[PDB]
Amino acid sequence: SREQIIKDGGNILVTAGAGSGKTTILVSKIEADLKENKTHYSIAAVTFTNKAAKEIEGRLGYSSRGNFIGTNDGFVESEIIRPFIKDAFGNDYPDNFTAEYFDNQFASYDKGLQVLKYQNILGTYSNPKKNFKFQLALDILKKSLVARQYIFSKYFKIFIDEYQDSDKDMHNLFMYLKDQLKIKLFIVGDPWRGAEPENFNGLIENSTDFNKYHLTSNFPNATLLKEVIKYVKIYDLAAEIVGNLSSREIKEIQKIINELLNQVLINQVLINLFAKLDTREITAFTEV
Amino acid sequence: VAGQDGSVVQFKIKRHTPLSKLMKAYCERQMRQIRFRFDGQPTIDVFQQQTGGSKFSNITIKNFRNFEKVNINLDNKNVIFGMNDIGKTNFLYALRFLLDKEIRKFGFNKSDYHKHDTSKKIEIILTLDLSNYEKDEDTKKLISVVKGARTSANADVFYIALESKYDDKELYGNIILKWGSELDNLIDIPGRGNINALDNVFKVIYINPLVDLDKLFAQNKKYIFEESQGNESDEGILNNIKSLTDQVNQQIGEMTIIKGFQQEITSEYRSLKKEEVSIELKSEMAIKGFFSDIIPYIKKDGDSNYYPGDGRRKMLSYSIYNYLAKKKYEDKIVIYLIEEPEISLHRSMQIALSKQLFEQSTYKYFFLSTHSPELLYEMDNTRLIRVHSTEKVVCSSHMYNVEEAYGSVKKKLNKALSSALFAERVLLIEGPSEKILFEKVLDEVEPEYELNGGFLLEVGGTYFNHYVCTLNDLGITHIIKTDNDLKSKKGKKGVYELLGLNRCLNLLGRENLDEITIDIPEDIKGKKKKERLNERKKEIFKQYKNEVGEFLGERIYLSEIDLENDLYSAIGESMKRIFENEDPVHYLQKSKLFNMVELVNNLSTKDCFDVFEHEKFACLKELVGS
Amino acid sequence: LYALRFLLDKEIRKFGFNKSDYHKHDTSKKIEIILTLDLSNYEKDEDTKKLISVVKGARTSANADVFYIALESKYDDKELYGNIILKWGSELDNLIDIPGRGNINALDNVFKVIYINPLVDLDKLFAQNKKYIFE
Repeated sequence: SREQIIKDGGNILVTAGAGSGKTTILVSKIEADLKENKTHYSIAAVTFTNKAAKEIEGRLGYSSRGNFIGTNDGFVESEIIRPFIKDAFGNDYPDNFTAEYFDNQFASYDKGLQVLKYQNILGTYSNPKKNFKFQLALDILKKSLVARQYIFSKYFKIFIDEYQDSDKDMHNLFMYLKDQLKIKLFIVGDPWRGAEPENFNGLIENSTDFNKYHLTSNFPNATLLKEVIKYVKIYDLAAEIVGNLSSREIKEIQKIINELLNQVLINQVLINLFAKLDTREITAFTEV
Repeated sequence: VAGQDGSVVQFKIKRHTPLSKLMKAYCERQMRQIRFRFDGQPTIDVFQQQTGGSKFSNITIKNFRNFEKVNINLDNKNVIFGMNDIGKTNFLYALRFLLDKEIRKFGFNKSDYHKHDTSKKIEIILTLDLSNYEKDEDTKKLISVVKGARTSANADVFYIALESKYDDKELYGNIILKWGSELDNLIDIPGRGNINALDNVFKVIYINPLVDLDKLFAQNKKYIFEESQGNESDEGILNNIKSLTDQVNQQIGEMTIIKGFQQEITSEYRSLKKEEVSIELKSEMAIKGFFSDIIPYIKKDGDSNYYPGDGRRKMLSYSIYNYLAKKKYEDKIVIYLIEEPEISLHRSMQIALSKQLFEQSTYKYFFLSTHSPELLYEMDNTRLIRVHSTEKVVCSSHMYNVEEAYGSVKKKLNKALSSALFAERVLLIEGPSEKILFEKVLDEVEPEYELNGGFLLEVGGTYFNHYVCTLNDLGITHIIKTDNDLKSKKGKKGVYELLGLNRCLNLLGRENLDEITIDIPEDIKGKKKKERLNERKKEIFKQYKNEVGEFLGERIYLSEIDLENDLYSAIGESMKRIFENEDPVHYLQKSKLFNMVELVNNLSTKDCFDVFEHEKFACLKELVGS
Repeated sequence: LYALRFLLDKEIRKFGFNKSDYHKHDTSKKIEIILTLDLSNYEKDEDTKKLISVVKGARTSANADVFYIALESKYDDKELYGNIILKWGSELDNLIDIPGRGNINALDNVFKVIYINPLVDLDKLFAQNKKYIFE
């Protein structure tokens, strides 16, 4: 049910099924906590999909509390990386870089870190399993005292969804925000490129402090072809894509998409589209 | 160099010399944790890092109206007083311009610049302390808004600066707010439209003595009743009231005289203009609901009547402020600017307000501008800022605290000291007998000494340390007239401590002298015992003549024996004549209060001038200021 | 006339919007005041050059003819205050905030609103301008 999860204020594990209760529980719990807490503290809501971010924000509506609703990658950049990069790593490092993950991949941390200084742009990792951005954000928090002070003073609870898709690096940072920074966590995991199912499933069995709650159901790549199909019938589809997508990459993606609008040309554009980021899927695309 | 805890250290200054050696010497006597600041820029104040202290460290005002360049230390509770009324008012305005959005939005006129010289720029810098980050919730409120403007190196300090350069082309002075941990480079405070990030954290409540109560209840009644929850019973009552008010309007329309008028006035309106309208007489409250006109009523217990007493309404206006302070703003730092609360306030209510400001925790941060000593009767753990009478606007600041030793006499001590703060020269006497004599002598010699700034503060049974330290820090001249006393320790015979000498030595910072023993025969009693003690007092006074010379430099006048003996030297024949006694000094000491009054009654103008011009009573000349 | 003053006059705008300034006192609805300008006669009109110089990069070559100055305000139920945020740009869909420092913004440099009221004391009027008239 929902009543007992509202009353609890500690760390909560939500294991809703089929994705029906994800957004409904999040919005309800956020509203209850915001109205109950009269202090200066605010909440941060992080969603894998940028579309979920705006749809969540719409239901809370306008507010001057200073809450943060956005993507997981947008949270670390806006709250941790951009303001406190110079303090943690010296004034040489920049803070006007606009992260993109389709160019300038890094082999390793001891290679990704120093090249970041010169390029003035944030590059992703060639290996999905590890996320360079989040370990950099974790490194900044450990190194900068003001960054640690700001995070504790700003947020008292963090709302996270789709924790089953969370990367290992992302889980490491969120655990850091919990244990030594004493921040309440509200994660949601349904039973992303480098998704690590181990961390979420292992969290339920291992974490005794966390409270496990199950929400009733009623109360893979094909989904990334529906919106382009109806678009054929450009910013909306980017909102469905996980992460903050740079407008420079939009201009490159849009020429691929409009190329599709015979069967043969349909196949090769999906080949490079999958390369940039199924045998039955292309046949389904041919049918539609 | 002045310490944070009031400690003062003297060091030799050399020309063309770095301050690093002085900093190293001070650290060795007591480096990264401590910070050195001179006149608000990094006597030299010190910053002892993680200590229990106020968020507000100091404020610097430059080229703003009177203030050419003024640096004032601050605390959570600050009291500003002095003869310079414009200086006190402008100081409060400088705080409003920095922190109050409503005052700041108007910009700076040409008059707001010092000497109307628009070439010079206005600077108002407030320094804050963030060392107690985890202990203080208000520090977390500021840090959350500030975000990346801080630096981990300077995580303890923070600056909020206001700059303004006049635009001669536009005849306008633009206020630009900056903040940051480093004073050399401060970034602009981010903001959208009319509000900026600073307005989210700081709330300035300006309490003026002339505040309408119903006006005060008008704005806040909205919050007070929407913040609280509403159960089922309240909702039923709320709907029931709406029905009752609707019936009131319906019954009003059913009256013949009202129905007659609104029918007639409708026809009059129709004749005026052919419009299909009607006029109805309806009660304003019944249209807007009961909430529109609800107001508090003072109800005397046992009395059915409701009363809209002026003094009762004045005091209760503070109760609303107290009530709101508990729960209205839990998300921002609230600063109260209380200006002249004593205006049209009874002195008993002034003491009541004093207890609220200092004893209670309702007003965590405030700046109080006052002219009445009664508002300072309960003062404690507050910062006292005194504006000097000079037009140059000099401000002296002292952090007022009452120690645990003085806790039992705190009420009596504060009442006496509060009046002395509003004075230029304060003479510290012991009891009423000294006050009776000095008041008579000053009456015949300098009758308007109180007008010029003189004040006779009497202190008894306590060391002068508390009074002198406060008066000296505030820039008030203090004169001490005490007498050489010998006090016998309890349970020990024939041993006395130089209580009179020790008090003066303690003022100089020296340690107390050891107790001395005096051998007297058991038969020696009464007058014979007293004169033996006087002989020892005279010997001790001669022995420590070097220390007595030091006291004279510090405006400390120690009597050789006591005031009566000094008085006898000044007027011997006159005192002997009116006392009609062989030994007037012994008789005067028998009943000090009554005999001094009798002596004062029979004193002539010539005798009063003889006392005034005598060398022993040089304190009177110092108090007068000649 | 007040809607024009709120958009262009700094003195009126600095006070923000009360609850009464919203339609039907409905705080939920947001206030929008949009002024559309024409910059086609760029070389003929000197006043067009005055606006273009201040605007700088808020324009686009595709929409070099049309410009928008928008006033947007959403009431804050917590603070009981309606903040006025000015935006401008050549494209109506996306307008950037008008840059400014402190109390003044870039728009106050280009636009001057002189409000002539029916009753005005002559010497009161001459007092302000006698400074400029002779210096």
